[PDB]
Parts: sequence; C-alpha cells; structure tokens
Amino acid sequence: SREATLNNARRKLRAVSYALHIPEYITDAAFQWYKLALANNFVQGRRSQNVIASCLYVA
Amino acid sequence: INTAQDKWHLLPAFLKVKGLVKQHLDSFNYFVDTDLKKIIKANQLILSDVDPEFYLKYVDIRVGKKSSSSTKDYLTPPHECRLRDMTYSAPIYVDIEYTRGRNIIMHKDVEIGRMPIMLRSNKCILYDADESKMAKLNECPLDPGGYFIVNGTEKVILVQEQLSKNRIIVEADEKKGIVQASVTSSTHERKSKTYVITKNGKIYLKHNSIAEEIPIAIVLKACGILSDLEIMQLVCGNDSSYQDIFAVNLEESSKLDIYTQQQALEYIGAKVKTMRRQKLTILQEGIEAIATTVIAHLTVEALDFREKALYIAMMTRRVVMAMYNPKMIDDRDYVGNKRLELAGQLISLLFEDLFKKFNNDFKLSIDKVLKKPNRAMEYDALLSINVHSNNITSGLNRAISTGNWSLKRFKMERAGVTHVLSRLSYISALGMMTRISSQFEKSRKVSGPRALQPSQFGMLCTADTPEGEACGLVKNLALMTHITTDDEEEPIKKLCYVLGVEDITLIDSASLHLNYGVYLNGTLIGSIRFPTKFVTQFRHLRRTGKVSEFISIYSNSHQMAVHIATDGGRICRPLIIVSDGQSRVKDIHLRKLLDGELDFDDFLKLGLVEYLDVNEENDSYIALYEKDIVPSMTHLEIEPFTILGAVAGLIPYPHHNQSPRNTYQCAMGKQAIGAIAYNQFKRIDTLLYLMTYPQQPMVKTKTIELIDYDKLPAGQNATVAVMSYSGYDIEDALVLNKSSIDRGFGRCETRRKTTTVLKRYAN
Amino acid sequence: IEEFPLKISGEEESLHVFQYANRPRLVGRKPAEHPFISAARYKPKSHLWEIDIPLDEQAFYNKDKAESEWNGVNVQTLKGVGVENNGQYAAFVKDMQVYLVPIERVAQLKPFFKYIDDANVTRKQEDARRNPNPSSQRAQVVTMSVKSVNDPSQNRLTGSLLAHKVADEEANIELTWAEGTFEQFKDTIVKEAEDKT
Amino acid sequence: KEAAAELELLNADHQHILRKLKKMNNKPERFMVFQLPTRLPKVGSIRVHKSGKLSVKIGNVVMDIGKGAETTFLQDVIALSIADDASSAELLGRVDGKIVVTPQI
Amino acid sequence: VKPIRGFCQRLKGKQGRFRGNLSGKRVDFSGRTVISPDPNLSID
Amino acid sequence: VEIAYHKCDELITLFNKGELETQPGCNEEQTLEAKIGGLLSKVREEVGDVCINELDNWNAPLIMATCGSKGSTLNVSQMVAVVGQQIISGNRVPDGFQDRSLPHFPKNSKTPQSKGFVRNSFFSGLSPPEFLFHAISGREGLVDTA
Amino acid sequence: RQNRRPELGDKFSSRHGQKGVCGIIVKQEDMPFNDQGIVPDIIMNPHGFPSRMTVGKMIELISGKAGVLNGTLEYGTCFGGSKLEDMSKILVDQGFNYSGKDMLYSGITGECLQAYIFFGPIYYQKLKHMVLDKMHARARGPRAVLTRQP
Amino acid sequence: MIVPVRCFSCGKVVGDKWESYLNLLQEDELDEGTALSRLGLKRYCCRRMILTHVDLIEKFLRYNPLE
Amino acid sequence: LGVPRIKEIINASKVISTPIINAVLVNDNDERAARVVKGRVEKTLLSDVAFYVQDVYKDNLSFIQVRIDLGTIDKLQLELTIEDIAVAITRASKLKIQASDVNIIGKDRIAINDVFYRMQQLRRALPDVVVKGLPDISRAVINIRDDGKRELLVEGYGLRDVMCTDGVIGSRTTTNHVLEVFSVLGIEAARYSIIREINYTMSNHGMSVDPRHIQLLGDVMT
Amino acid sequence: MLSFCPSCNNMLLITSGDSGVYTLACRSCPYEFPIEGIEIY
Ligand SMILES: [Zn+2]
Ligand SMILES: [Zn+2]
Repeated sequence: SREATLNNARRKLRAVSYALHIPEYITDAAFQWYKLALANNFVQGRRSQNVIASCLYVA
Repeated sequence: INTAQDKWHLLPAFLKVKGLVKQHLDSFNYFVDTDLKKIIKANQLILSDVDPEFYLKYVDIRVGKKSSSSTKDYLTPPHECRLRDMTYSAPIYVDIEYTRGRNIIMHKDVEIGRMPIMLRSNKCILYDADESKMAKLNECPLDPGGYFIVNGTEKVILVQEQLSKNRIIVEADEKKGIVQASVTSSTHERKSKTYVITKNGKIYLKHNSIAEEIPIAIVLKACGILSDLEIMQLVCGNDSSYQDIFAVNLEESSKLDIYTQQQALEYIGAKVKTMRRQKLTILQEGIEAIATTVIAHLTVEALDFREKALYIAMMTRRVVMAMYNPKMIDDRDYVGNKRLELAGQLISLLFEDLFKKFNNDFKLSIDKVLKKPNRAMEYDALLSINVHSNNITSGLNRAISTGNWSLKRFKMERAGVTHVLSRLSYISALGMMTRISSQFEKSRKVSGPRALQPSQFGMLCTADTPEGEACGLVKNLALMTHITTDDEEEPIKKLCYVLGVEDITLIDSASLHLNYGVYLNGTLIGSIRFPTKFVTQFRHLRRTGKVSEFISIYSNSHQMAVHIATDGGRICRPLIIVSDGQSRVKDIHLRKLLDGELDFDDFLKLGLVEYLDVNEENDSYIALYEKDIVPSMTHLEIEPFTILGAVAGLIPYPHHNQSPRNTYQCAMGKQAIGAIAYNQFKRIDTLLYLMTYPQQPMVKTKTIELIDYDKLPAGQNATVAVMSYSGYDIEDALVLNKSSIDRGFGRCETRRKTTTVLKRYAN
Repeated sequence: IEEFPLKISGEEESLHVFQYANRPRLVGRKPAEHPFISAARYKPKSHLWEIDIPLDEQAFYNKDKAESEWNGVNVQTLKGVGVENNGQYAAFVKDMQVYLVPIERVAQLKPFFKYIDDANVTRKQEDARRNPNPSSQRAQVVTMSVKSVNDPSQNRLTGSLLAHKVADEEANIELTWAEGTFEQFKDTIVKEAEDKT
Repeated sequence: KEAAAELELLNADHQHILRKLKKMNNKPERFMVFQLPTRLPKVGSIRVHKSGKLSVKIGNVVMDIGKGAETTFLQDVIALSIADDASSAELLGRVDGKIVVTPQI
Repeated sequence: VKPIRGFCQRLKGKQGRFRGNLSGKRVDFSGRTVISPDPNLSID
Repeated sequence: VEIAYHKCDELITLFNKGELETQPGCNEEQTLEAKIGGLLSKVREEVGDVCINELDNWNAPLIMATCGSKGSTLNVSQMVAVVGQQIISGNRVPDGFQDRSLPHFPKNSKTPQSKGFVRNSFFSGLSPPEFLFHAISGREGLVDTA
Repeated sequence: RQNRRPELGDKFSSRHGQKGVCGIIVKQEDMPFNDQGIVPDIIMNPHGFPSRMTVGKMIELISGKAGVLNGTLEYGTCFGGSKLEDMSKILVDQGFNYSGKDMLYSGITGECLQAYIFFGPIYYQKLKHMVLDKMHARARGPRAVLTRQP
Repeated sequence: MIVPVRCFSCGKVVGDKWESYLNLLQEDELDEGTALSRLGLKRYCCRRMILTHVDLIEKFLRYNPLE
Repeated sequence: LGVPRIKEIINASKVISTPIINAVLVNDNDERAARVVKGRVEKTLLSDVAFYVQDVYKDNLSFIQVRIDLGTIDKLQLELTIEDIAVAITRASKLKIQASDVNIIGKDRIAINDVFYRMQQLRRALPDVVVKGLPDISRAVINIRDDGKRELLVEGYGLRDVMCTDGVIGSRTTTNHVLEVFSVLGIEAARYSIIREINYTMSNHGMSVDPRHIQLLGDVMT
Repeated sequence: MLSFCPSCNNMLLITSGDSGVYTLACRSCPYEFPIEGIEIY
C-alpha cells in the first residue's frame, strides 16, 4: 500500500544520496522529512526525480 | 671457505627473492595484473530491449593508476587509515564507449567504486621502502602483509583447501558403496558426478535431475563409439580375470534391445526434467546432446564424442580394479589428490558475481530511463555510473568484513573465510598467515582427515596444530614452498604432440593396455610405449626447453598410466638434481652465490634446484645428506629442517622431544606476550599485550635468524635450577623469586581501547 | 652410411583414412581377408563418411534381419565421424627412396546399422499416422513467427549442436574407384622432376 | 631395469624396422604411415649409422632421431583420393606398419 | 540465521528449557580462578 | 641392533628369493609384519633390560622407576637405551605413497628402517624419517584421545 | 594501559615444551646459591621431564650456559647445530662441570645439598593468562529477562 | 628496550655496561668474550643481558613525525 | 575390546560386528575329528568344488552340468553323499529361479533345468549356494587351550545349528551376543552373559571394578 | 557366450529358435550358425 510507495521513495532517495555523496544520517533525515511532507500531502503525480532532489536539497 | 658441506645458503636466497608470505601477495598481484583485466572481457556488451542502438563496451580496466597524474595523489596511508576507521582502498578506472549523438560516440573514462588492496602488493604504498618511507609512513617494516584494513579492523583471507577438481577419486564402503566419484567444472557447472554402484556390474550413472538410473553399456554405446566388443576389450582388459567379473551388465544392451539409432538417446534422457523452456527443446536429439556435453564433463566436444567416451572408459576401468584387486583405494587424503585455492581466486569469485549484480542493476536503470518521448540518453549514460558505484564498494567491503559470500551462480554459502588479525606476538602475526584451513571443520571422525599423512615431508608443518576440536584441520605450511599458478594447458598438450605421441583418433585396439598412456590432468592424449625415454626427454626439457616451468610428470605402475598435472593449487619445495655420480654443489656454484651474484631464479635456469611437491617425488628417490648417495638416484634434499614450520621453528632442539609436547608448544607459541612491531607505542589496538624488557633467545634456531625473531623476541631469559623445592613444585608448578621479579622480570603491558564515536542524529 | 631422401610434395589433400573397426589383423595368423571391395557415399562439410560393404551368403532370408518383420535387407553399412589430426604422412618405397605423401586427415568409423536406422522412426511415424490428435490447427498454420535477436534473455542453439544438426541437409553419392593406378602414383614422381631439392 | 628395457626393446625395434623396410616393398602395392611433428625449420638425407645405432633423421637441421610406434588393430588405410566436381577415387591400399618420429633434445 | 524459533527449539536440547536452563542452570554465589599448589593446608 | 637387522634382512630376503609360510594367520604380508614387530619388540625388551641392569646408583629415572613416580622403566629405556616400534592402528605405518612411504626409502619397502622403525634414542638425535614417524604416532594418539 | 606486575597465578612456560604456573614467591635467599653466589630465578619440576619425555631442555641448559660463558650465541636447530661433545669440553675448560651440574648450598640451613643441582638459562616466555584477566566473581546481581537467571 | 640498571638474579649494576660494550666493539675490537672479561664481568648471570637484549628503544625513537 | 564393545552390549543392538561362538568339542586334533567340526558348520566354497560350470546345446531346453571333485573332498570329508548336493540344489528358490529338476546321472553330470537370460542367471548364481552349514557363518579358527583341549571360535549368528551339531557338547558356548542369547536361552542366561561379557571386555585393560556394580548394571535392563 | 561376430561386430544372443530348431542368431545381423555345443569356459 503506502509502505510500498515509501519503499520506492527510500530506494530513490538512497540512489540520489549515494550519487550526490552525502552521509548516511542525512538520508534518514530526508526520509523523515519526505514522510512528514507526504503526511501533509505536498505533491502528487510527478516524475519524482525533481521531488526527491528537492527534498534532498532542503535536507 | 666451504668446499661442499654448506648446503644452507639456498634458503636465505629463496627468502630474499620470493619470501615467506607469498600465498597472498603473489596471488593478489597476479589477480590485479591478469584476471581483473581478463574477466571484464566476458561481460562488456550491455544491449537493451528498448531502443536497439545503445551499448557500452569495456576496452580497459585497471586499479589505482590514473594514467595522467600519479597513482592516486594520496592513496590513503595504511597506519593512518587504521586509526581513522576507514577502509584501505584504491579505486577502479575503466574506458568505455557510448552512443551519445546521432553520429557521435564518446570515449569518456570514468571510475566505478572503490576496492581494497592488501599490503605489500604491487598497487600499494609500502612496496620497496626502507626506513625512510617506512619512518614517514609510521608503520613497522617487518609485517608479513597479505591483509587489508576494512572498517578500522583488518582481515586476513585464509588459504582455503578443497579436494581436486579434474580427477577421479576412489571411495569405498561395506561391499556396496564402491562408488567411483568425481567432480568437474566448465567454470559454471559442478552439480554432481555420482558414479555409484547398486548391483554387481550395475554401476549406473546417477544425477539429481534424473529419475532412476542409466547403465554404462548404453552410455559407452550411445555417446561413445559402439562395437559391443570393445566394451569387453578396450575398457576392462585382455585377460579373462576381469572380463569374467565384467560379464554382468554387458548383455543389458541386448536385454532392453536399444542398439543405437536415436532411442539410445531417448532412453537415457526421457527421464530428465525441466527442458529449459516451453519449446520442448529435445527435438529427439538436443537435450541429449547438451546433457552429454555440458552438464557432466569439462569438454565441449563439438563434433567428436570420443574423448569423453575414453574418459568414462578409463573411469570405469578403476571400479573393476576396485572389485577384482581386493580393495585398493586412492583415498582423499593424499596431497596429489588435493588442490588449494588462494586469496586471489576467492576475491575473483567474489568480483565476478558482484560485477554481474552491478551490471544487471545498471541495465535496469538504462531501461528505466529509455521510456519517454524525450530526447535520447546522451549524458545520463555518461552519468549514472556513480549511482550504482556504491554496490561494488559496499558489497566488496561487507563480504570481507562479515565472511558470508552469497553468490547467485554457484549456489553456496561460505562461512568463516577471514579472521581478525591477532597480535599476541610476532609469531602470531606470522603463523596466522600461511594457514591451510579446510572443509571438514566440524565432524567427529577418527583417523580420517585428522591424522597426518607421510606426504608432508617439506610440504606442510608436521608439528603445527592447535589442540582441541580443530586438531588436524587448520595446520600450517612449511618454509621452502611455492604454489603453482596455471597459464594454459594447450601449448603443453601441443608440445606433448611434438614429443612423439599419437592421438585418440586412431588408437582403438586390444593394444590400448600396453605401456603407460599419457594424460593431461584428466584427459588422455595417447597410449604411448617407451615411457622412461619420454620422462627422460621431458626431464631434460624442464631444465633446457622453452615453456614448461610448472609441470609434474609421474608414472603410476599399478593403474598402468602416466599423468601430467598442470592445474594451479599444488605445493612445491626446492631440491637439488643429481646425475648418477655427484650433487650440484661443485665448489663453484655456492661460491658464486655467496660472493654476491647468481641468486635464486637463476639456479633453475642453470639446473641446480627445482621446486616441486606433487607425486613426481613418488616417482623419484631423494637422499638425506652428502654421504648417502647411491648411483641410481634422482634428487636429494637441501635442508632437513624445512619440514618444521615457522611457529615450530623457534623450538631449541625439537628432535630431542616426543611429538605431543612439540605439538602443544607449537600450538601455544603463538600465544605469549612480546614485542609485536616497531610502532608498538604509536598504535591503538583492541587487545595488545606487551613485553617490557624483551631479550634475545640465548640459543638461536637457524630459522629464527631468518624471520628476524632475534630482532623482535617474545619473552625473557632466566637462569633456572631444576630441583624439587619447598613442595610448591608438584605438577608444572613453578616458583619465582622476589627481588628478581622486582627488577623487571616478566613485566606486562595490557592495552585495551574504548572507542565511542559521537554521531549526530537525523533529528 | 646409407642416405635416404624425402621431400614434401603434396597438393591433393583429400585422402582421408578409414579405420575399419570390424576386421582383426591377420585373422588366424594367415593373410586371407582382402575385404576392401565396397562402395560409399559422402556428406560435405559435416564429416560423416558412411560406407556400405557387400554381403556374403552364410544364412539369410531370415525374417529378423531386415526388421522385426521386413524391409528386405541387402547390404551392410558402416559410418563414423572424426576430426582431422596434424602431423601424419604416408610413404612410397620406389625401389630406393621415400616420398612422404601427406595424410593429415583422419576419421575413425564404427559399424553403423543398415536398415534398423530408419525402422524405429518409421514405426513411430506409422503409429503417428491417421491419428485424430492433429485437429483443425493444421489448417491455420502460419509461418509468421519471426523472432527478434537474443537480447539478454536466453539464447538460440548457436553452434553447440551445428555438427549434430547438419546430418540430413545434404549428402553426396561418391562412386567406387576400381581402376585407379596412374593418377596418385606417377604424377607424384613427375612432381619430383620440378621439385629439384 | 628401465634402461635395460630401453636397450633391448630399442635393439629389437631397430632390427625389426630394418628388416621390414627392405622386404616386400620394391613393387607391390605396399605403403607406410609416417608421423612428423610440427615446427620444422626438406632434402631428407636420412642417414644410417652402423652397429645398431640407427641415426634416422635429416642432417641439415638438428638431429632428433627416434622411431618405433605402436602396432595397432583395425586396419586404417588411405585407400582413395577424391575431389569435388563429380569426382572418383584411386587405389592406394594396404597400410601395414606404423612409425612415428620421436624427437630427442 | 534463517530458522525461526517456536515452542520446539526452546525445548530441543543443549540450549533449551530441558538441557541447560532447567536441569543445569546458572547458579548464584560462585567464582572461578586458577589454582596454585600449597602443601601447608590440611585436606579439608 | 646389527644382528637384529641382519636377521630381518635374511627374514625378508628368504621371501624375496623364496617364500614364507605360516599356519594361524593369513597368507602373506601380515604374519610377516607381526614377526618383524615381535623380533623388534624383543630388541627393545633386551636392550632396556641391559640398560636397567647397567644403570647407575642414585640415578633419578631409576629412582622414579623403582618408586612409581612419573615414567616407568619403559620410559627410561626410551630415554637411554633405544626407541622402537611406534604403535599406529595396531601395526606399523601404512603406505603414504604408492608402494612405499617416504622418498628416502627404496621402492617395495619391506625392511626395518623402511616401514616405521625408529632406531635412535632421544639422546643420540633422531633421524628425520624417524622424527616424521614419531610425529605420525603422536598426532594419531592425540586425536584418538580427543 | 596498566603495567601489570607478574603476580602469583600467572602462567610461565618454557619455549621447549613444558608449561607452568607459579606456586609461591621466594624472598631473596631461601633459594640455593653457589660458589659465585648466583641465586637462580625460577625452579622447575624434575618430574616434568620423564613422563613428558623431554631431554632437549636438558641440553638447552648446557648450551645456554656455554653461550653465556664463551660469548657466542649458540645453535640448536633441527638435526644439526652445536653438539654436546665439544660443549662439555668448553664447560670443563672454563672450570665448570662437564654435565652442567654444580654443588649448591641450602637456603634454610646453610649446609650443602646431598645431590647435585644443575642450572643455566632458559628462554622463558609469559602467556596471556594473567590472573586478573581470569578471576571471576558472582553475587546477587543481574538476571536475564527470559528466565530470571544470571 | 633499555638495559636494566641491575641484573635480575644477582644484584650487580649494569650501568656503564652497555655503551662501554658497544664502544669497545666498534673501536678497539674484541671477539665477544674478552670484551666482557676486560669490562669486568665475572658471574655468568650478569652476562646474560649485555650478550642478550637487542636494542629496541633505538628503533622505537625512530618513529617521531618531526617531534 | 574397546569402548564400542561396551557401547554395543549396553544398548542390545540387533546386529553386531564380528562376534565369536566359542564352541567346545569332545575330541582333540587326533587325526580327523576336530577337522570335521572345522569343516562342517561354516561354509561350502562351491567355486572350488565345481572346478567349472559347463552346459552343452544339443536338445531343446538344455541342461547345465556340474562336476564334483572327489579327490579334493578326500581331504575334508563331510558330505561325500552327492545326492545331498542335489537336495541342497532342490532347496527351492535361493536365486529367484527354482532349480528343481536337477536329476543326476552317473559320473556326476547334474542336469540342471528367453532361455539364455535364465541360463546366465544360473551361470552367475550357482557359485554362491551352500551345501552344509548356516549361511550366517563366515569361517572358524581353532585354538589351543593351555590344558590340551581345543576350543574353536565361530564367526556367526546362529547358535542353534552349532549347538545341534553332533560332535560338540552343548555345555558351554561363550558368545558375544546379548539378544540372540536371550532368544535361544531365555532371560537368566542372557543376564549372566551381560554381567560376564562386560567383566571380560573390561578386565583385559586393567581397570577392574567391583562386579556387584556389573550385576546392578545387568539387573536394571533385564 | 561373449561372442565375437565378424561382418556385423555385435554380441550374439541365443534366444528361442522361432517355433522349430534351436538356432542362434544376432539382432538384425546375417552372421549366424546352428548349435554345435556352446564354447562355455
Ligand atoms: Zn647477573
Ligand atoms: Zn550380429
């Protein structure tokens, strides 16, 4: 359900995190930030590259 | 000066040229020089389903080179990397193409992940440094190497020992299990061999992907040459003492009435399952041909199915000799039936699967990108390699920091590969290396793979074994040793065709069982006569001729064959060649040696020493001393004390003891406190016991002079009165001396570290 | 003391040997066989070399010798495959010399079955004759099944059984020799007139 | 006694191959199957030394004498020579004795 | 480790609630130190 | 030891040129091994007997042997007199090779100092095949105990 | 790091093949001296030699005595090294006994020893079995969450 | 490391016994034993330290990165 | 004699590795009598008795000749009653093909019985049958007791036909079994065997204990 | 019998003689003989 979407988001955030050369704690910080943002229903239907890049950019 | 009685200065020259610990360094250097560049050519084409134009193509791969600048411009220093809790690594560099433009192909040269490199190798800092770079690098110039720091600690890849691969090993049981088993490898298929016997004469080929059984008289008549007379004549012998026992299971080709047209394939493979897809790919010949070729033998045999026929025909010639001859068995404890894998082969088998698990995910990313009406992928192919670059590094560090190597093509789980490096003493750091671990680790069997065999004179140490449950399984390895690597078996076989052999295209007769037939590690080439002249010619060619350099030949008279072993993994030891009158000292060779020229790796060119430990020496005769020669010999032994290992090499007069006390003392000699390294006061270790006032051994064994143990001792010297004093001297109960122990006798330094990394959270 | 010349002069190359795996060497220790009179037919570029040999009349007109019932057997056959070797040569012994004809081509043979080799497939096809299991799918048979090239999923046959596949595509009928004496004997000596060491 | 076995077996093989080479091969249809290894650097010039030491090789290149191959069953004859337009064959016939050249170093 | 533990591996043997947690249990008030000889004590 | 090796040399060469017979056991090469083991255990017994007969007063191995301390008179014979016939699997050492045991021994080894008979004491220094044989016996006894 | 003084209970083993744990510590002079007056450091068991069957340590004391006497670090490798025949000649040429023995004077009474006692240097290594690293205790302390046992 | 000030078993001081030994081995060379005999060594348990004891502190003081 | 012996007695295993049947005779090795007991009850090596196995093909459903060796069995005379060989063959199946019509003619030509497959089954099954003795007995070795009496041991499992055999007395049979001894002599003889054989296999290596512990070990499983 | 049959090179088997004389033959091979007594060793 929603956990599969957060798993896909965690894999994409893992990809952008290990590609952008950031440490491992800020990956979990961006993950909980994306979880809070999706709890606030901030965006839908994007290609998700811009979304994960923007969340990792603010984190 | 010496005339002929020295016989000793070959071992320091050997230790200076090659060295003691080379079971990891030489194998890893051969890996990063040949195999890391070779196995990438087998996986270079990454063609996709969508948009059938895109490809990469690997043309070059190398470790830590960066061929514009220097090697890394840091190549993070090893003792600093041990304290920083970093892995000691140097990255990968590759050269690849693209399909960037409509008419443009880029040749961008990128990197893919990091890779650990063991110390003292080619691609390291600590190669060829002597108290200046050693002093600036802040580490001891006496460590054995063969290890690499991963995640703060350092791990040592143990030398794994398994059985042989392309051989036919004999087994036995209580008159029912006369199974003539084997294994095989075409680098992706082992799965079985299971040549078991159920009824007398009935030695049906078993398999796991088959229902019941397949007879020999239909295998040798279907996928072998068919005559129904050579099965009495070619495979069993001429005299009736063997054929009268082999008379059963020769009428089975007449009982079921098979008589090969295509039903001799249909009956042997109507019982095999899972035919690879839903096409039903047999087409009354196909799965039978591929089951003959690839899943049961190491030869592809594209046109002539007769070499595998003669291989099975000589395999079944031993099980008849396991029945008529009252139970002679080549047991699976002899060293000639034993090949061991090194650190390079294990790290290659790791890398060849982790590269596949990288490439499949990268192809998945390519297929994820190419799925939109946007412009074609120019630069995201140039990019998006440092997004799965942390799959080779993280996996390559995890599999060496844990020790459980999951592979998706061989289907095994290997546990307990490495070990944390114990630094109780310098003897511990030398003897935990050069260790032969095994596969029979936890099994309570007496007098099996626990009792040592007489084929260990110079091969392995006969006194180095820790007492307990692992007694006879983790024994170490001797000093004068070398391990063969395999170049190629094809020029060797062609040179055998040059030296006067016939092939297996014209040799079917009753004269197959004349004088000894030549082999190449599990493949017969020809039943040649005049065996001593062939061995003499190759004896002259291994010293004078062009390319042999690692080949053991030996004539076995009981099974009436002669073999040639060329696979990699067997052990060696140097020995002096004699010719019927004298040795090869001759008053000038060792004189030129200790004058300051003509070192090792030149005495093989002239013909003095030649390192070997296979059953070549079983077809030989080795002398002990100078005053023991007989004019019928082959070789002699250089030093007699090369049988004891390095951990058994500090015992003063070991031959004046019984063997259990030597075994106990060599087991507990890598346990005492000492003077581990020169950076003793500049390192941080998790468990480090230190000696305060170390002193030399008063008596020196002639092996600890060479391993610099006199420089770095592991104890203390003391006079001692052997008497029964005060009743405190009952059963290994010593009594010390106040005001002698008060002056610094046996003072200890126990060092424990406590690292608490402070981390910032994701909050 | 005594010198023998030998010179390489081979430019014919089609002289494959045939290891007859039925006849012992000098049966009864008396040369009385002379069995080489036979016929043949070949196959190009697939290395089969089947040869049929004529019959002697010991006892046949027996029913079990053509099939289980009948094909009318009249000839024995023999066939065998084999890859060519490298290094062997023949020799001529022309009254004081040696000529060293190249052989270089070997294919061993075994006795191949003569009319059982179609009998088992013929009985299964006759049992598969007039069967109702091939229903109306035979009418709408289409050859539209063209497939793409093997993108990284599983591959084709691709050379592992090509020597096993090519055994029915073509076959040549090569006649007997029965009179050939001049051609591979005198032209070999004429080649020595232009060799001249 | 492997040196002795070498001595008497090579003497018997040399006497047999000298006796067989000079009988029944003037003009019958009688052949001989050689082998000669690869990498040859021919005039032939095959000399014969006396006292049983048959130095049977070429004396223009390095002398690597040796002979005495296996006598085998299952008669293997050349027996023909063909071509490919519609071609026919030849009488060759009757291979009897096997001989190789074992090089010495 | 991929067997799961249920109510049979807790009763199986040598680490379960029969053969190392019930019959032979870790008792209190003990101590473990190496031994040196001494003749001058009585045998009690 | 010289007359024992001479007697064993005739006892093996009367099978090399002739034949050997035995009533109770098997046909050959087991009663041969039993007779070699007996005629070499008699050597150990006699040389240990003359060793303890010759041995000194206030001799501390003899003091422990006459009192029952560490080591019997067999241990004192292994000290001074001779060591012989190590015991593995109730017989001598088997073939570690094809047809023999070590490269320092000739083929078809069926003599003493070819199939596992040490002849040197611990004082005189052991031979390297004898040291290997004693290592065989020591590791076999230790793993049997375990 | 702590500088552990080697206490009583600590393992001390010879390099030649005999183990050992100390029994008591002797003050200075209750151990028997000689004419030069050198008090030995450790005293080993004579019973540890026969049943463990070690005679090379008995050669090791002589080789160590001649090595510390004549100056040269002496041999003693496998199957060769410095023999005993010249070794006894060196020991009797300096003025010591030909067998490593010596007459000693008893500590608690001052008179001679009735039997001779031989003494010389042995390389003594200390093991990783300090009694502080092996002492154990238990009280009414922590218990498990699963069986309420320690 | 550093030679102890007094030997273990006996009590004779071992100061001015090491540098006066290496100074006597480099300059005014003696074989091995007349060095100790002229330096003043009598009891042979006072002679198992100057003859023994590889010098480790000269190899330990090498490791100072510009201290 | 070691710890597998005391391991195998105490659990009362149904099978056992190399037991002995110490049978006692009446007469000594005088000239024939003890060799008769040495030859009767063990095994008939019929591969030595036949000297070959031959048939001849003249009539339909041909017969397979067996030749006796009277001169060979004139050293170990047990069953020179050659109809007894025929009745041991008519011991019915023994090889899953009945050899019943084996009617012998003079000069020892036994006429035993597709066709060739059942012929070769009898060809490779005939040198396996026995004519006298239990098939569960390997061989026997005769020993010399110190008084002069001869005590032969038997490697076997029966203890009924070696006790039924005339020539030996059925007084004492010191065996190694603990379950077959129960099956042929009841409860108390088996428990005396289990308190005697433990004491025998343990006193041979010293370590002698009080045999009341042996009796208490024997009572608590019998 | 462990036959040696020339001109076909296969093992002979002595089956039933097809309702009549007890003959011996091979499987689809012309080499045969009538019985004259088997050559059993
Ligand atoms: Zn002192
Ligand atoms: Zn036939």
